[PDB]
Amino acid sequence: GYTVAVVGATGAVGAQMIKMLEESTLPIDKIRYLASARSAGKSLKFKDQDITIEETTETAFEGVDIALFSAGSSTSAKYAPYAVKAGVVVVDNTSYFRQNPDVPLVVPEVNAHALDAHNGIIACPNCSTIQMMVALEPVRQKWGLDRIIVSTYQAVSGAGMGAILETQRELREVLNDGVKPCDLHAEILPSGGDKKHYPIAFNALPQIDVFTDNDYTYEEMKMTKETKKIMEDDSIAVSATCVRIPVLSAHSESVYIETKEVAPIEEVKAAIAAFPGAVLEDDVAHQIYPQAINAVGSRDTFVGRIRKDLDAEKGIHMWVVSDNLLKGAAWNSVQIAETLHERGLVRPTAELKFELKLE
Amino acid sequence: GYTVAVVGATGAVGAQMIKMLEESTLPIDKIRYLASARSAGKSLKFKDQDITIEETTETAFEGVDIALFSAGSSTSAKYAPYAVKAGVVVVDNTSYFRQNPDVPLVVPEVNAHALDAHNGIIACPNCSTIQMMVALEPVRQKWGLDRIIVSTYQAVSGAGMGAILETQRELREVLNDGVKPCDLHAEILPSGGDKKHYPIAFNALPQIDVFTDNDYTYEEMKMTKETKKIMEDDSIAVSATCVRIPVLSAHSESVYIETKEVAPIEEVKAAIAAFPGAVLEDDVAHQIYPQAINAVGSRDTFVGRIRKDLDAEKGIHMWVVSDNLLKGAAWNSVQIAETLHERGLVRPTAELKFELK
Ligand SMILES: NC(=O)c1ccc[n+]([C@@H]2O[C@H](COP(=O)([O-])OP(=O)(O)OC[C@H]3O[C@@H](n4cnc5c(N)ncnc54)[C@H](OP(=O)(O)O)[C@@H]3O)[C@@H](O)[C@H]2O)c1
Ligand SMILES: NC(=O)c1ccc[n+]([C@@H]2O[C@H](COP(=O)([O-])OP(=O)(O)OC[C@H]3O[C@@H](n4cnc5c(N)ncnc54)[C@H](OP(=O)(O)O)[C@@H]3O)[C@@H](O)[C@H]2O)c1
Ligand SMILES: Nc1cc(C(=O)O)ccc1C(=O)O
Ligand code: NA
Repeated sequence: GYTVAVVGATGAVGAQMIKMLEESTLPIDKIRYLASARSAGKSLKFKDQDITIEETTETAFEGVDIALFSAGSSTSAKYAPYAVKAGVVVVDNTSYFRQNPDVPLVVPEVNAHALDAHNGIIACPNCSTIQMMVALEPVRQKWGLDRIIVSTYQAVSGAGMGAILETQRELREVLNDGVKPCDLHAEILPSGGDKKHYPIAFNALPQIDVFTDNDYTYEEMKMTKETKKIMEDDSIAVSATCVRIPVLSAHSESVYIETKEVAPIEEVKAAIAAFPGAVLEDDVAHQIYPQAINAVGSRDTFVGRIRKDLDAEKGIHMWVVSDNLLKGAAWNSVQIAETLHERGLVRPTAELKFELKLE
Repeated sequence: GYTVAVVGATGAVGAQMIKMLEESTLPIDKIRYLASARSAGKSLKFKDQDITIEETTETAFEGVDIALFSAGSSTSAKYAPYAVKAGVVVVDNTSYFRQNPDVPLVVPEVNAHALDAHNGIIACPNCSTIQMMVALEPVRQKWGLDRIIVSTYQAVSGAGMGAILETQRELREVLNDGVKPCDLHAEILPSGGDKKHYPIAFNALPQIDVFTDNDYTYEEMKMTKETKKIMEDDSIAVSATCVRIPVLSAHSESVYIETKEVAPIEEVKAAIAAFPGAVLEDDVAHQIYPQAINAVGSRDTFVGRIRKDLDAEKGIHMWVVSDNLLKGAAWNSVQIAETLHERGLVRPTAELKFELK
C-alpha cells in the first residue's frame, strides 16, 4: 500500500479530501495530515484513527508515495517541488502549476491519457472548469466545440472555510437580528487577498479572485485557459463571467456553446447521459433539472435545461451543477490518485523539473 | 388633479406603487386602493392619510383617471377592459396585454413615442427585460444589436410577497434548526402555479414561470419577445436562461451582446453613463461593479463589468442590476404615468378595443 499525505487537511477542501480517501479503494498503509504551524499538534480522525497534524516543511515528505495538496498556491509553490525531489507524486488542487507544460492538467474522464507522461505533479483544474469539462467533453467528441460563453453561480465554500463562516454569520445577522444587508461588515468575500470586502448575504458578487489586466478576473481567465489545455485545443473560444451567490456548496453554470456540426438535442442528452461522471437530469415536463442543493455530497456532475439557441443553428444552452468540493476539488484529486494507481504511475520522478523555492 | 387607483395595493409591487406615488410629481386629487374581497375594509396609508381598501369589481372604476394594475394577469384580463370603458388609462404590470398590438409595451427611456397611440392600456414589460433595455438601448443607438444572450440572477420578490416569506423561513430553518436545504418543504417557488415546488435556500433554481412548448420557460421567452417589441426590431436574436437565487430584492444579469459595428469599450461605457435611467458603476481597479444589495431602493439601473469578448470582434459582456420592484415594476409604471401626464395623454379612449370579460 501507499503512504498518503494530505497537505491542507484542516481546510474546506481538506475535510473532503479526508472523506474521499476514507471512501477510496486506494490501498493506504499510512496517512499523514499536514497543515500550517497554526494547526500543528492538533488531531483529526482518519476513520477511527487519531492523526496528529504536522507543520508542512521542505523535509516533511520522506517516505510519502502520494501527496494531495490543497493549502493555497503559495504552499504548493514552496513545498510541492521538495515533495517531488523526495520521490512523491503530487496531486495539486491549486492554480500554481496548472499552466506549466511539464504538468498534466487532468479531469480523468476527459484526459486521463495526459497522466502517463507526468513529472511528479498532476494539477487539478479550477472547480468551475472541471464540471464544465465533464458536461461538454461528450458533446465535443461527437459534434466539436467552436465557442463557449459561460455565466457561473458559485458557492462560497470555493473561497474556503472562513468564507463559509462569513456567509453563515451574515445571513444570521440579517434573518435573526434584522441587520440590513448593506450594513453588514465583511472581511473575506469577494476575494480574501483583494483590497475591499463586500457582503454576500442576499447579494450576487460578479468578482471571483482578483482582476487581471484585461478586466476579466483570474477565475474567468482560468476557465478560458484551462479549457484550452484540458481539451487540447487552443482554437476553442471561451469567455466567462464568474459570480458568487449565497450558496454554501455546489457551483451552477449557465453554459452556451456553439458546436462545429449541428448536434440534435435529443442526441446531445443521450451523449451526456452516457458519459462517465455526468448525469442527465432533464425532464422539464416534471420540472427536473440540476439543483445545487441536490448535487451536494455527490461525485457526479448534473446536466439539464438542454435546449437549442432560438437563432444560432449550432448554439446550445444548458445548466451544469456539481459539488465544488467534490468533483470540483477533493474527488477529482482522489480520482486522479486512483487513476495513477490503476496505470502504475505512483513512483518517483528521477528528473526534477520544478524550481526549489527554499534554498 | 387626477383620481388614481392602485389595483393590487396590498402586494409586493402594490406596496412599492404606493411609495412611488407618494414620491411622484403627479397631481393627485384622490387616491384609491383596490385589492381582493379579503382585503376590503382594511386601512392603508397614503402619506399621512388613511385609505380604506376597496374590492376590485367591474363597477369600481367610475371617475378614475389612471389605474395602475399589479394584481395578477387574471385580474387585469377581467377588470382592465371595464376600466377602459369607464374612461380610465390603465398602466398594467402583468404579462396579459404585453403582446397585444393595440397595447404599447413601454420603457419610457427607450420607447416613450409608443405611448402617443395608446388605446387605454399601456403595458409595463417584465422586470428582467426592463433593466436590460435600459442598459442596451444606448449601445443599440450607436452601434446596433445583432444578438443578446443573457443569464439572470433573479430575486425572490419577483414572485410576490409569499415567495419572500418562504425564502426567509427556509433560510431560518437551515441556519437555526439545522435542516439540510435538500430536505426543506416548499409551497411556492420556483413557480406558484406549477405542479412541484423546490427550496430556494442555498440553491439556484433554473426555472422562473412555467415551461413553454420549446423547453424555454415563459420568463425566458418574455425576455425574447418583449425585447423585440420594445426595440421595434424582430431581427434581434435573443436567448435567455432565467434563474432564481437567494436574493430578496434586485435582479442581476450577465448580458452578452454582439453589436452590428465594433463598439469601442470606452465609448460604450460613456454612452451608458449618458443614458437616462442608467448609471455606470465600473471601476475594476477599485472593485466597483453593480451589486443587488446596493441597487435596492434606487430607481436607477446599474451597469458594469463591461468588457469585450475574448474572441468575437463585436461581442461585449456586462453586468446589469436593478431593483425589480422599482424600475422592474412600480417605478416603471409611475414613470409611464408621469410621461402620460407630460404628453397630455391622460384622457378617456373613445373606441374600445378590449373584449369585456
Ligand atoms: N474550495 C474550493 O471549491 C476549491 C476548489 C478547487 C481548488 N481549491 C484550491 O484548494 C486550496 C484550498 O482551499 P480551501 O477552500 O480548502 O481553503 P481553506 O478552507 O481556507 O483552508 C486552507 C488550508 O490551507 C492550509 N494552509 C494555509 N497556509 C499554510 C501553510 N503555510 N502551510 C501549510 N498549510 C497551510 C490551512 O491550514 P491551517 O488550518 O493550519 O491554517 C488549511 O488546511 C486553494 O489553493 C484553492 O484555490 C479550492
Ligand atoms: N414582483 C415583481 O418583481 C414583479 C415585476 C413585474 C411585474 N409583476 C407583476 O405584478 C403582479 C403582482 O405581483 P406581486 O409580486 O406584487 O404579487 P403579490 O405580492 O402576491 O400580490 C398580489 C396582489 O394581487 C391582489 N389580488 C389577487 N387577486 C385579486 C383579485 N381577484 N382582485 C383584486 N386584487 C387581487 C392581492 O390582493 P389581496 O392582498 O387582497 O389578496 C395583492 O394585492 C403580477 O402580475 C406580476 O407578474 C411583478
Ligand atoms: N478563487 C478560487 C480559485 C480556485 C482555484 O483556482 O483553485 C478555486 C476556488 C476559488 C473560489 O474562490 O471559489
Ligand atoms: Na445615465
